[PDB]
Amino acid sequence: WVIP
Amino acid sequence: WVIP
Amino acid sequence: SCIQFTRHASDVLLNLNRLRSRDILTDVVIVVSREQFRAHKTVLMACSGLFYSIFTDQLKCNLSVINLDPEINPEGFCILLDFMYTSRLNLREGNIMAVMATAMYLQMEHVVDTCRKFIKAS
Amino acid sequence: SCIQFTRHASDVLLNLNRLRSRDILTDVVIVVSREQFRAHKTVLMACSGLFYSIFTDQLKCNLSVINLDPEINPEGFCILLDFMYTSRLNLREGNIMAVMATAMYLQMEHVVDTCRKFIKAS
Ligand SMILES: O=C1Cc2cc(Nc3cc(Cl)ncc3Cl)ccc2N1
Ligand SMILES: O=C1Cc2cc(Nc3cc(Cl)ncc3Cl)ccc2N1
Ligand SMILES: [Cl-]
Ligand SMILES: [Cl-]
Repeated sequence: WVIP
Repeated sequence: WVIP
Repeated sequence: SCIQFTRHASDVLLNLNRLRSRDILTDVVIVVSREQFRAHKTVLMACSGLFYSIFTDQLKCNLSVINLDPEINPEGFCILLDFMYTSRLNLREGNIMAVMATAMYLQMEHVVDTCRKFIKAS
Repeated sequence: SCIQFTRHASDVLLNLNRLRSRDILTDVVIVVSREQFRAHKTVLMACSGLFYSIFTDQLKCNLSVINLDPEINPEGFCILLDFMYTSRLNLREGNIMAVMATAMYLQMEHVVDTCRKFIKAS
């Protein structure tokens, strides 16, 4: 999971 | 396009 | 000896979401309490262990309406349906419990994992 | 303020390809000369300008069989259908001309672009  |  | 187009999967998902927003080729309505959600069975199956089981069933594969368990929160479902079609999860302090419970019911293991991690941190 | 799961789109496409290999929820047969190819209309639309136009047509959206132009080569179509479901293109010296012509007909602009680049290099 990432910060888009 | 890449070499997978 | 194939070549690969890096952005292909993301572009496919973006176009499937555009079809969903315009209600094109949607073939099922998911009922969550009073709320109705139109979707593509194949996308639901690809994202969820529960929908995979439902639509591989020789009788249920032909249903145009699926009613979820009355304990399922429509907002939690809506956030998860959006994630299915975009890869983006709108996880907030006020919805995390409903999102995790809905992801556990829908059998969306990666969402359950991030919810457990975010709850543990707080 | 969403979070994003990097592998989601690829995982969705992988599961749609698994459904295709097992002939699950396929809703159309594409006929190319003597050859028949089963697929999901939504995936075809998401990948191809031609299928997007066909299945948004109020009459053609309801057809279970689509016949392609007799000039279309079944092998070129097969390579492109595989690319739609995997992001991987089996481009070879012996098939590049048939693949480019089929991609131009199907309106798959990124495939046309790489074929033109590979032809120019040789
Ligand atoms: O967390 C999850 C997400 C998920 C998706 C699917 N859907 C498929 C799985 C296979 Cl092997 N082939 C085809 C499909 Cl559509 C099943 C279980 C789960 N669990
Ligand atoms: O090279 C290409 C690939 C492609 C795909 C699609 N399919 C869509 C486009 C839009 Cl805007 N919304 C939804 C869909 Cl399914 C149309 C044209 C082309 N050209
Ligand atoms: Cl997931
Ligand atoms: Cl393309």
